[PDB]
Amino acid sequence: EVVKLLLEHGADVDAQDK
Amino acid sequence: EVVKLLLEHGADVDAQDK
Amino acid sequence: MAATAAEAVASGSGEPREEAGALGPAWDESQLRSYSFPTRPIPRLSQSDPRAEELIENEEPVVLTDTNLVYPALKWDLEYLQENIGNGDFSVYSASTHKFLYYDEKKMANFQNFKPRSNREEMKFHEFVEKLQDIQQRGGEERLYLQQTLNDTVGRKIVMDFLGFNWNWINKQQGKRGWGQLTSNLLLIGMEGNVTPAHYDEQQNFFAQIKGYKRCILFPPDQFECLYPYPVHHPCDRHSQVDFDNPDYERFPNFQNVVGYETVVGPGDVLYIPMYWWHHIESLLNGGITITVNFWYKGAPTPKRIEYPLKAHQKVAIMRNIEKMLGEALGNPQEVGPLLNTMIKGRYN
Amino acid sequence: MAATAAEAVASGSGEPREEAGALGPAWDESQLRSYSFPTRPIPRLSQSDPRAEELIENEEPVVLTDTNLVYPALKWDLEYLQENIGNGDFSVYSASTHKFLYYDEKKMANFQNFKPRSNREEMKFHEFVEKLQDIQQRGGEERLYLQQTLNDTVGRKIVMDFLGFNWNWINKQQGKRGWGQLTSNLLLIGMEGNVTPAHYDEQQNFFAQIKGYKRCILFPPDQFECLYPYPVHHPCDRHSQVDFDNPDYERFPNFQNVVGYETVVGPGDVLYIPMYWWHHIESLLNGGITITVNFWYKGAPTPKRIEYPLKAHQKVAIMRNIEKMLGEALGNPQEVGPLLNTMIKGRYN
Ligand SMILES: O=C(O)CNC(=O)C(=O)O
Ligand SMILES: O=C(O)CNC(=O)C(=O)O
Ligand SMILES: [Zn+2]
Ligand SMILES: [Zn+2]
Repeated sequence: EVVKLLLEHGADVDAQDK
Repeated sequence: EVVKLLLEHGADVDAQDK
Repeated sequence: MAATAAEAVASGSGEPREEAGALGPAWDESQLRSYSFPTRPIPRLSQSDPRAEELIENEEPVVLTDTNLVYPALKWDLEYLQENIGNGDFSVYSASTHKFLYYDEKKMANFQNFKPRSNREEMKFHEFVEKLQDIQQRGGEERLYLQQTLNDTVGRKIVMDFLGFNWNWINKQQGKRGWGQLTSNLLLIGMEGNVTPAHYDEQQNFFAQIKGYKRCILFPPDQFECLYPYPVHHPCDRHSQVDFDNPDYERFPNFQNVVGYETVVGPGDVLYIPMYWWHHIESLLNGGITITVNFWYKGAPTPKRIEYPLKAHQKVAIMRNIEKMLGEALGNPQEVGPLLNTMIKGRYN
Repeated sequence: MAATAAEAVASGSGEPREEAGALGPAWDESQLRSYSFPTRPIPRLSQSDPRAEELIENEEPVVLTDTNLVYPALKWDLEYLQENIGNGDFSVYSASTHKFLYYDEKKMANFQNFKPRSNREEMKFHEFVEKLQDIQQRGGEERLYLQQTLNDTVGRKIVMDFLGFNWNWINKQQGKRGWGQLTSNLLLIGMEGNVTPAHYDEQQNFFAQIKGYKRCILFPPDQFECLYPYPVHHPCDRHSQVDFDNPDYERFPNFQNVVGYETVVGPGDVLYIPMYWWHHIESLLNGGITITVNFWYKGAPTPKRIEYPLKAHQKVAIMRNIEKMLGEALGNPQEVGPLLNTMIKGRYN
């Protein structure tokens, strides 16, 4: 599951300490 | 344990199908 | 000629729309900033148009003209909002330049030589309007951009307006596309000429225009190579390093190959900005103040079975993760670059 | 001058040793190939010398002169081995050049444009000696290098010799250093002039010289930058791309900064080749045939708590893993390079 580990994403957007 | 995953090593040497 | 046909398709946001009741051209070409790259129109469609559904499904930008998404918010101006938006704090960015480059304040510890070109000040809404009125009559050069997630503290009338949003339509979009939760609604109130430089977000976005006009220039995830984002550990993570006003072709050679998709959104328009799509957003020159509310949704989860070849956005996800893992494993984000270089030089390049 | 003092310390394998009973110089300078880089002597020590213990502990090369490791094997020659080594198959490499570059046959599927400069043929030991005798009197140019893991099929006298090895000393080294199991003993029988080009192995090695003389040129793990190994998915993974006889400074600029540690080992010498250390091994010109038996041990496990800053070999481990993970995630090893380049260009370089 290295492939799955590399494909995972965050939820980062342009909004401070969110 | 991503650090540990990246630091792990194989046992590859110059010997065919070993 | 394919070259002449190419220059025909590179028509930008195209012929400016006519407002109802013969109220003249909505905007004109002289209000648009000039850039070095060609652009193609983003489709401007009815929500009931099957093509629009197809574009959202395929994660391609589309402007929907008749969603009624923020219909009750179309009456919003500075006076109405100051009266109703509450006594909460609002993040107001201030800059001397027209460009408002976002910076992660949590990442500034890794990069001490980084000096922000804009400042964040927390203030009340009447203070923002006062500071706005102050600059306007003084003839100042200072620019402001209010950027605040809408929260608990909004008054009863804003809550009522919020309830009147088209939740039916958007809940169905969220449902059909398999997206996660709505994470926030960002209120954006900018001055004429304000620019948000090219960047991508890691969430799906329905970008609902309320007041004034914004020119939105988008680039597909496969143009990562042309856009040169900052290192992941940099405060400007996800933003292009290229200065669009003066592009450094020596440092950024493939910016010469960049091709955008553009549109101008006005009141009532909704632009779907797909997750991982680069977007450059500018409030038209001499167009007055602009108001936008976005709807940010977490993307659909990683599919059970992986298909090959990989999509552009998956390779972006991958590169981001490699940068993060290296930062953690090396114990120092500054070491990521030297290791990456050592890895490729005379080996992969 | 530090420059003059530097040229003094760059003394290579140094003054050639005198063999007992005034039997003349063991070897001379004209038997050594000429290269473009400076070298420092590897310490040549008694096994009971505390410095030697300190060097092995710190994973630095040392030549031990009196281990008696393969004492019973010192009587080995072609005749004795042909008589006693059994009816098993032996891997014999054949080349037209002096360089015997190892290639992983399992990885050749990824790299179809790769054509090996040497060939592996499985034969009996008497066939190797016959093929060796054949070339010698015919005045041929063909070179052979027998390279075979010693197995079950060896005869009773080789087994008896094996039992007489200094297992006490080496078992204690294995124990003290926290290494894993002995994985193999590689028998190496080469012709005069044969060269094994620079590479590193992922195991600890006690390199026991039996017949003839080998010049061993070693480079520390922190010289990865100067040595440019093939991509991990290449058949020549772990080997330097630099041709030591004609170095391409355009492609490999930091090879101009490379500094080796060298020694000449003869019968009875044991060279500790630490895991991840680059080594270039050459059988001296006009020195006759050479015989070596190595002892390959799996390295000690990753420590419970990680210490910073990282050691050079840990960063090598890391880079290898990044290359492997990318190969797997992209579903295609050929895609690793393009992704890595995209990741650094105008971002980290
Ligand atoms: O509207 C702007 O100036 C910037 N907005 C965004 O980047 C967004 O909604 O994702
Ligand atoms: O002796 C040689 O020619 C090559 N030997 C090795 O690379 C080794 O023992 O690790
Ligand atoms: Zn955005
Ligand atoms: Zn080796």
